Amino acid sequence: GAMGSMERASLIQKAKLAEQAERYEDMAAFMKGAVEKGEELSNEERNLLSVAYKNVVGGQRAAWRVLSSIEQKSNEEGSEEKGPEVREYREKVETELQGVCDTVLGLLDSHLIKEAGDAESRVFYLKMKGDYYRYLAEVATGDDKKRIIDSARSAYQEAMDISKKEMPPTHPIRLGLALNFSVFHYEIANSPEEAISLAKTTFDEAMADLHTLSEDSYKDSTLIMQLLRDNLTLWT
Amino acid sequence: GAMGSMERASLIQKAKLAEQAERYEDMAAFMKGAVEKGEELSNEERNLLSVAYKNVVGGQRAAWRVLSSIEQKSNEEGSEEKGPEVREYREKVETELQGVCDTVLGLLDSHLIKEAGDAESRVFYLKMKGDYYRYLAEVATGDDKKRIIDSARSAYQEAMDISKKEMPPTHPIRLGLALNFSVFHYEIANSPEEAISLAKTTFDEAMADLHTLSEDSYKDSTLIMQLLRDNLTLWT
Amino acid sequence: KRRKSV
Amino acid sequence: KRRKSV
Ligand SMILES: COC[C@H]1CC[C@@H]2/C1=C\[C@]1(C)C(=C(C(C)C)C[C@@H]1O)[C@@H](O)[C@H](O)[C@@H]2C
Ligand SMILES: COC[C@H]1CC[C@@H]2/C1=C\[C@]1(C)C(=C(C(C)C)C[C@@H]1O)[C@@H](O)[C@H](O)[C@@H]2C
Ligand SMILES: [Mg+2]
Ligand SMILES: [Mg+2]
Ligand SMILES: [Mg+2]
Ligand SMILES: [Mg+2]
Ligand SMILES: [Mg+2]
Ligand SMILES: [Mg+2]
Repeated sequence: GAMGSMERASLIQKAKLAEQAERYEDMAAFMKGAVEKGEELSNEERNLLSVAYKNVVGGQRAAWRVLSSIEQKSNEEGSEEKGPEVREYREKVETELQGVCDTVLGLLDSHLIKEAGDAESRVFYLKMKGDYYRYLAEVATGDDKKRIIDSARSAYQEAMDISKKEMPPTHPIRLGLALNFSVFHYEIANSPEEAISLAKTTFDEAMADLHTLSEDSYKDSTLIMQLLRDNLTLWT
Repeated sequence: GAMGSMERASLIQKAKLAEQAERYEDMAAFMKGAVEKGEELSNEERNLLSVAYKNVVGGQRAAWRVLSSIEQKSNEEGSEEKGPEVREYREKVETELQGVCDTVLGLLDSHLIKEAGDAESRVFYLKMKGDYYRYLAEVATGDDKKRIIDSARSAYQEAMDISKKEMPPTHPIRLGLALNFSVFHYEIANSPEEAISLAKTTFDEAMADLHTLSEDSYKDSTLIMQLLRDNLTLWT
Repeated sequence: KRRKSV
Repeated sequence: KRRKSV
């Protein structure tokens, strides 16, 4: 609504400025306004959208984890009762986090996914849909936790299936999707074996395709492959 | 208004949590709610108030400087006209920054300053009043710029005069006030000589009083004295 | 220290 | 690089 009176190109130009200023909340609002213009996003605009919310939500997740750890320590045997403040403030941060995830999932469903027919757009948006359901799952504790997890799984799975059919094993989006789906396996779905196998198979298949790349594509793919390697090193 | 229904102690407890979570906007709102309770602040609560707004406004200032630099480069001979977006977005950031400064100056005037009778509270609040008028001055360009600067100067000057009469030369608040008043001289009032003399005299007078301190007070004072030294090194 | 995502 | 304030 709020960015309704600004030109699409102006909102894009301003998202890039807000990125430069590390003003990620602003960046995210500008890109939400740009999506709400109703036109499809270019590659670079998809990247701006994803970086804006990634940073916003990444700050909320880190805060929620600081607060969750405090809360847990207060619930330990021998801890002094300090009343409801930690739980209230964790719940506040948690609610704001869920609101951001719902807003991104809303933009995806209305109407980015349905108009995305190329592999690179459609896999990109489905990966984001898996990511934001995953951030939901990180804080979920009630009746819907299983459905949240399975919505993350299903979105990552359809992205995987398209990426396997339509993209080279070294494509950065294919590689980043597999990195995140492997994290989902490891710490959300309690399947560390699947997490490891996925990261390993993904890394190995990318290695064998490096030879097809220019030096700049090489750089782009190996950057992500290292994050796969970092996880395998941590997990094994 | 917004924190009106929360207990003072709860708002304090939550400001400390938000600090831990690096959620400085939240921290600042909680401490604003605590001040609005109408009771005087303790030493530790004054520190929470000042750290919250310092961080909030420090993020806005850094963003404004990134945007101001871009704006200036766009106004250079041979630059391509990219329309009004940079100036609009700088103005947005600038307006939000001015709103934060006005909110802090409002809390000081209503009614922290007038009830602060001890040196340590009154110098602390007057220093903050000089700081927030100084942040105002950093972005001021119109009819009131001279009055803004002089309001910063006057607040720092009354803090200096009280601190000189009532506090030891090594007191951290006396030292931090002098550091900031010397920065004001250097980059706001265009008086680099006064800036240097103030930082030098302040450092030297603190050195000669170190001998009166415990090891923990020594640590506290020398920490600030190093920031005075860093500025003298940069400026000379 | 913390696993990577992107 | 940048002058200090506190
Ligand atoms: C939807 O998930 C997007 C996520 C999948 C992998 C990666 C993503 C995001 C951003 C935009 C990029 C990188 C780096 C690897 C540079 C981190 C950035 O956040 C792009 O440059 C990559 O080409 C690629 C699209
Ligand atoms: C109103 O201006 C407050 C500013 C003046 C000097 C310093 C200030 C802030 C904070 C709260 C402190 C430090 C450090 C030096 C640790 C940085 C923190 O921002 C306190 O520990 C110091 O005792 C002292 C009050
Ligand atoms: Mg238009
Ligand atoms: Mg006890
Ligand atoms: Mg289409
Ligand atoms: Mg009460
Ligand atoms: Mg030209
Ligand atoms: Mg009093």
